[PDB]
Order: sequence, then structure tokens, then C-alpha cells
Amino acid sequence: AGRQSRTFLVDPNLDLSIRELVHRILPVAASYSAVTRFIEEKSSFEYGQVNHALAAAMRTLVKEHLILVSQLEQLHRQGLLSLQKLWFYIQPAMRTMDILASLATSVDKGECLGGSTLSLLHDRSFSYTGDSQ
Amino acid sequence: MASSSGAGAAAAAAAANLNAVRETMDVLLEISRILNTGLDMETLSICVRLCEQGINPEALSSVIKELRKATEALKAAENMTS
Amino acid sequence: TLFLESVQSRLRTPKENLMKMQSIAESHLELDDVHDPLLA
Amino acid sequence: RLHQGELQLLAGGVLQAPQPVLVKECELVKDVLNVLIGVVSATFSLCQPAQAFVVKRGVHVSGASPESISSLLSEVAEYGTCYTRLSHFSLQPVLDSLYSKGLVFQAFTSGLRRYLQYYRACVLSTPPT
Amino acid sequence: MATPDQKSPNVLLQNLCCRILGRSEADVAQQFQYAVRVIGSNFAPTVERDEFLVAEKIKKELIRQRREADAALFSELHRKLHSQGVLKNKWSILYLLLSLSEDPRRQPSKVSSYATLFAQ
Repeated sequence: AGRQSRTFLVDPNLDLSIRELVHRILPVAASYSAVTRFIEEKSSFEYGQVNHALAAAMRTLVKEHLILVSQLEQLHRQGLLSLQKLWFYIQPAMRTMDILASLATSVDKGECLGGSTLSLLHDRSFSYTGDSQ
Repeated sequence: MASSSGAGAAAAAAAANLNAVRETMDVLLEISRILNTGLDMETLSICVRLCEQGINPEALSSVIKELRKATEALKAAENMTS
Repeated sequence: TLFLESVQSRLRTPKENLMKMQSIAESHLELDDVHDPLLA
Repeated sequence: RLHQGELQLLAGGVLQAPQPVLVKECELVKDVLNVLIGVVSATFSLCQPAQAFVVKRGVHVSGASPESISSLLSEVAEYGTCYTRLSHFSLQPVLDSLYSKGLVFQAFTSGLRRYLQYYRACVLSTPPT
Repeated sequence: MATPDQKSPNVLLQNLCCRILGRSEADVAQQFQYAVRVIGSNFAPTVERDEFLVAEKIKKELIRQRREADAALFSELHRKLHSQGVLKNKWSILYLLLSLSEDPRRQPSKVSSYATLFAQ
């Protein structure tokens, strides 16, 4: 619904610990989907060169994220990933995706475009004074 | 969310009452031993349950004496047959 | 102690933990989480 | 079982001792690991307001008394409760515009998240054997 | 709340007889009948129905048996039992315990095998 993170329904017959881990990781997947959607839409020329370039950089980072996710899938195929190991490995990805989703949502709420997109990015960078990444 | 915490406390209170009862039963067993009553843990527990039910101590004592004589005759027969 | 040693002798009578923690973290911590050395 | 029956006979039926449910240890270890992650198990249920595991009454373990096993499991459940509640307290995630604790508190919570990550790593490092 | 199936006094007495004799319930049928006859007989009221009076009588009896330490221990245990309040009929249990006390000093009068003749 709107520029919100995707919500997920988990099968109720799953193990409570598995279901909770899924619900904890799904926020990262929703944030990734939102960031990728913003990157792919705002990369159009109509969004202006500043917003287009920001979206393009986000798209490149989304591609790197997809590579990372494929590597995590491969690790899963090897059976070397436990639920605690999975949670730990997604924790950095969860935080990065949450930061990206917060930036996307800030641009979307401000309808930031071009120079306004640059303003939103600057304001987010000031908002991330505690988050070096 | 609150309700789940109460059942643990209720269970703990019930367990504490049971432990107090167990302690009392151990005290009674010790008293019986000091009194040389001859009751074993199973026999003492049975006697405690029977006493809780109101049995007259004079009748109970006479019954115990007769049962002890019969048990002694049966134990002597069992030891002679082995 | 000197007496016991002399009697036996005459009678012919009778950082590594940090490295382990780092290996444990590498085996169980996600690559991106910086180990905190005081916490480690 | 004999001793518990004797205790029930002495208690004259008033002490409704919870029926000892014999569970295999190779399962109790799983419940313990779940507690280490704050996860409720078949023997331990999570009291949501306390974020605490509650032991199922009448847990029997082979080779130990169900009361003593229940005591040990109660201590373990208390440890799991502490882990889960501490995680929830530290889990206050985002310095959203409603975050009034400031950046020093936010950084503290980030360090606490790192600590809890290390704790989770240790828990996962615990061999189930 | 289904108060544990406290089997009727007859069944409890049968279980007690089986435990005391070390035989199955089926082997104690004559003893069970004897027990039923005894239990159905009118018994005189106990000499003392006061918990503290019963404890004092027990202490005096132990002193008469030259068991003064046992008398003190009995008085202490009786005080503890009275304070615990778990037993509903303290006087009855005290009377039972007094009736079941045995003097260690009196050499057991070995029951002549002849007593078995009346057991049948």
C-alpha cells in the first residue's frame, strides 16, 4: 500500500522460531523490494538527472544486493546456514535495507526529484549521522 | 500477555504447599521411627491416609496387632519354604 | 619441597584465547559484524 | 514414581501433583537451545508480558525426578527469559522522529545489538550434543 | 476437581493388609474379613483427644521407659506438627502413634508358633 515496505503472510503451521526468524528477515526483503522499485522507476529521465543518477546508483547497489542474496542462497544450498547464522548474516543486510528503505520513503514522502532529490539525500545523510554506512 | 505469568505463580504456590506436606510427612515418619512404630514408607503412608479418614485409634491398634501376628506367621512360613 | 625433590632425585623416585575467540567468531559471526575486542 | 505415589497417598489426594510427562532429553536440549534464543518450546511456553518461558507442569526426565528436573528447567527458563526480555529491550530499533533517547542512547543500543549478536553467535556455537 | 480416587476405607484397608503381609490382595481375604470385623466393632473413645495432652502423655511414657531424650524429641516433633497444621485430626494421629510405640528395652516375647492355629 503506497511507498510502504511489503508485508508478508507466513504459513501458521511453521515452527514458531522459524516463523519469527522469517518475520524478522522479511523486513529486509521488503526494504530491498522498495529500494529496487524506487531505483527502477526514478531512473527514468522524467525524474531529472539528479534523481535519475541517485536511482541508478541505487539500482547498482540493488544488483550487488541481488548478487549477495544469490550467494546466501548458494550457502543455503550447501546446508551451512543455521537459523541463528541466517539471522546474523541478514542482520547487516537487514540494517542496510532498512536504511535504503528509509531514504526511499523520505524521498517519496517529500516527492523529491532532481535537485529536490539531492536535498532529500543530503537530509538523509544528516539523518544518518549515527549510521556510517 | 499478562495472563501467562499468573499460571506459573499459581503452580509455584501449589508446589510449595505440596513440598510443605512432604516435609510434614517426613517429620511424621521420623516421629514414628523415634517411637519405634515399625512402619515402612509405604505402610506409614497408608497409615497416614487411613488416619486422615477418621479411624478409631483403639480399633486401629488392635487391628495392627492382629495383622502383625498374621504377617509374622506368614513371613515365617515364607522363610521356611525358601 | 627441597626435601621431596632431593629424596626423589637420590632415590630416582617419582592471546591464544583471543585467537580462539576470533576463530569462533569467524565460524559463528556474520562476516560484516565487527568483533568488539572488549566484547570479544 | 513409587515415592510420588507415596507422597500422594500421604497427601490424601489434596496435592494434585501434575502428572509427570517423561520427555526424551534429546529434545530437552532443543528446548534449551530455543530458550537461549528466547523461543518457547513444548515444555516452556513464553509469557508474552514477561517475555519469559514458562515450564509445562509435570515435565518428567528419565533418570531424574520430575520436580528436580522442573527446578533445573525453571532456572534455565529464567535464563531464557532474561535473554529474550533483554533482546526485546535492546530491540528498540530505529531512531525514528519519535526517538527521544538521543544519539548517545541510539549508539548504546547499537552496541547492545552487537553484543546480542555475539550472544546469538555463542548460542549457535553451542553444540547440540 | 476430581479429588484423587481415595479408594473407600475397605479398599484402603485391603491394600494396607497386602502391604503388611507382603501378599497379594487375593491372599489376604481371611485377614481382610478379620479387619472388616474389627473395624465394624465399636471402639471406646481415645483416652485423650488433646494434641498437647497427648504429646505430654507420650513424653511421660518415654520418660517411664527411661527415654528422656526421646520424650524431648517427641515433644518437639509434636509442637512442629501442631504448628504445621497439615493434619486435620492431630489428636487421632497422636493417639495412633502412642498406640504403635514399642519399648526397645522389653525383649520381644517371641510369638509361639501356636498363635497360627487361630489364624485359620
